[PDB]
Amino acid sequence: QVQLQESGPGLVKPSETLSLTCTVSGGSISNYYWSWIRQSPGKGLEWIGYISDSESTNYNPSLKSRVIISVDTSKNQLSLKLNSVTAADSAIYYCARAQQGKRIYGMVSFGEFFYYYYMDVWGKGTTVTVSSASTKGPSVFPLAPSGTAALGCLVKDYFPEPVTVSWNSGALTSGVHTFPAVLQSSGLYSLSSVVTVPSSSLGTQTYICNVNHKPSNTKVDKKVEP
Amino acid sequence: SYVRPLSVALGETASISCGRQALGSRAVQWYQHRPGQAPILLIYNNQDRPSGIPERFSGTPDINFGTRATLTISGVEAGDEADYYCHMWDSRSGFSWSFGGATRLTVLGQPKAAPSVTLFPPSSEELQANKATLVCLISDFYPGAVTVAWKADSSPVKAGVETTTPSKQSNNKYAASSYLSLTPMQWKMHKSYSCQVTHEGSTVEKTVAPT
Amino acid sequence: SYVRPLSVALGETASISCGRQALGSRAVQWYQHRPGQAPILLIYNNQDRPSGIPERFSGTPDINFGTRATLTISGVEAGDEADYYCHMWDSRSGFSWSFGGATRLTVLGQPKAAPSVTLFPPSSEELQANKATLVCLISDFYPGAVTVAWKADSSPVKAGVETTTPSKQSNNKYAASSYLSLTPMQWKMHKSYSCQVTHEGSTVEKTVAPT
Amino acid sequence: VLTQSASVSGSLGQSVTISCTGPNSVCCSHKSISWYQWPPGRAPTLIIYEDNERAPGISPRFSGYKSYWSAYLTISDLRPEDETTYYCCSYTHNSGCVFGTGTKV
Repeated sequence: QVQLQESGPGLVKPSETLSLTCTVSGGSISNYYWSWIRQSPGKGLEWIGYISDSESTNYNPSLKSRVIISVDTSKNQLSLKLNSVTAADSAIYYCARAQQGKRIYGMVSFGEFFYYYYMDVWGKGTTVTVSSASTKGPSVFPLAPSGTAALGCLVKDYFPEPVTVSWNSGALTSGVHTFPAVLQSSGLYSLSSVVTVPSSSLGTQTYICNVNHKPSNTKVDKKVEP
Repeated sequence: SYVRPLSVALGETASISCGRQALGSRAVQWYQHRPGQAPILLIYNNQDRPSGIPERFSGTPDINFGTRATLTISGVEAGDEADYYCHMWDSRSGFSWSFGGATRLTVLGQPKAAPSVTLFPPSSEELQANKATLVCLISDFYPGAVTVAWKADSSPVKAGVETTTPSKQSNNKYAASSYLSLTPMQWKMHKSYSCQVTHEGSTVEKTVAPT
Repeated sequence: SYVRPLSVALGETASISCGRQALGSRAVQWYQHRPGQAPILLIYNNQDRPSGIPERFSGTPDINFGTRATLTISGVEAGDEADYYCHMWDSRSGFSWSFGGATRLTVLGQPKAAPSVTLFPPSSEELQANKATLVCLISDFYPGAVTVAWKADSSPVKAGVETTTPSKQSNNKYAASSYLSLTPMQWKMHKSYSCQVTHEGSTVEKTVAPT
Repeated sequence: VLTQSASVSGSLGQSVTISCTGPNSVCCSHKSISWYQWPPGRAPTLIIYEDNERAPGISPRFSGYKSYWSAYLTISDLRPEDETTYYCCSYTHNSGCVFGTGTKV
């Protein structure tokens, strides 16, 4: 019923206001609590901050000095702004709905209680990289095949992560296998996607490789044939 | 933050004790996080678990003080390999900002799986661009630990190879890629090129040649 | 006629239901047939079995109408892998000409067996006949699924190779052959020839050279 | 449109690292980069061309390096005469020399 979807730049220069947004689909926004969470490589999960249903904010003292959380009730969009970003700020930033629970141990009249917050429905994550380097679109080359066989799609020399890959504009879904990237010493990732299809389908089921790299708005296509 | 490991045999029950112990009445959350993916809130109150989560995931309630918070995973499967976090709240301490440490559960006793190596020669369009790259795709193996080796004809080749560390597939196996980069003349001036993939005690080979 | 499979773990009891059900009082025969061999009548009446057949092979008698004809193999072994036929007779239907369908019992849980590759160079008499053939003999492996690969020195060779699909030996393992055919000049003009036999996740190599 | 470093300096013995970048209009993977030592209002000098090939006579401490998004010019083992204004350039084989902004060292 309620799902969340993040959206970000993908690349932000050092010492610059990073900005993210997150869309709620199904429920409203001004009647729940929401949390921003980022996860760096190696370091564990980190709670950035949260915003109430009454649009009140509270920041982790870790990054309290430079994080601003917002909300737009016109639709279901809440944003996040973090300035003075460094290299250690690149991470997957998640978006989730915080639920307020009241733990009562003593008497509520004496205030012997405390509030805890927990995220029950999360987004999917938006990859954000902090680097002085400039963006670059990929270069998609076909990989022709030869009980069954397999064909590929070589997505090389792009920056930064990620790159979505679909076959036949989303039609071909069975037997698809997209492989993690490779950071070459030149500083660019290189991906590869391959599907395993029946041998007889070579003539002539058209196999269209779809590749998208949003940080450079450089979508491309390419067919494969012996 | 730091990570503490834990190995549970396949099918057993897992006992994951919490990192920090509570000084008073507690309210603990349990999240399942596999890196590169959205965390999954397993148990939100001391024992209340949301829908879409099996009964095998259980937590200890706060009946009498002294009981430690332990997440209990009965009947462990290969899918249970993830990081488990203990979001600890209590009446004594302050606001629980840090999610705490991380327990890396690795389920032992999973079946040994052999790779599915697939090698692709340089494309015609790539060779037209005066660049030539071999790709060696490895998939459907367990345990996720392999070794690649590139040979120009018979002699080895190590200058210009890049390899991915294994990554878990959706079917609980692993996969990795190996990219050999060479000038298009080196692709033509040699007879064949091979990608030897050694996994566990065995080595598989797949080769390709410009024909 | 069509074939319907069935997998029984090693040591278990096998329940092979008959293809066609009987409309009246029945008289069913059970034959064990492994292709390329004489069938073996296991049970001739609804439950009567001839001599030379163990008690683990049993059939359901015709006591009360309604009971289905099921061949029961208790304690399944690797030798029980064969086609089982249900020759169905009854008072209602006509003459039982067709033997019926076929149940292909494949016993799971058998031990993994490694090949015994043996490569032979072209004989002197063959080379005298201006023909040269390499043979690669593979035996004593399980499961019966292998892959051959021929390499002239280091580079691969695929033009002129013939390979047998695996065939069960008397000891319940498999065996296959691989014949590479080449002109006697190609036998002399190269350094060595190899036969790489990849079975399961491992590959074995045996090579030979004109010396 | 080819921005250089604002400025920088070092000390005798150390090194320098000038920069030079721009959009897809003049930079960089499909262009060659040349570096000119240019005293203000005097005879310039070609230091490095083709993104790291020194001119005949340039000291081996001068070095060039080109990433896929920016071109660099290192000046190892500094000496008194290095107090000049340097300029980069982006060209192809059949075009002009689009110069850089400037870098006082």
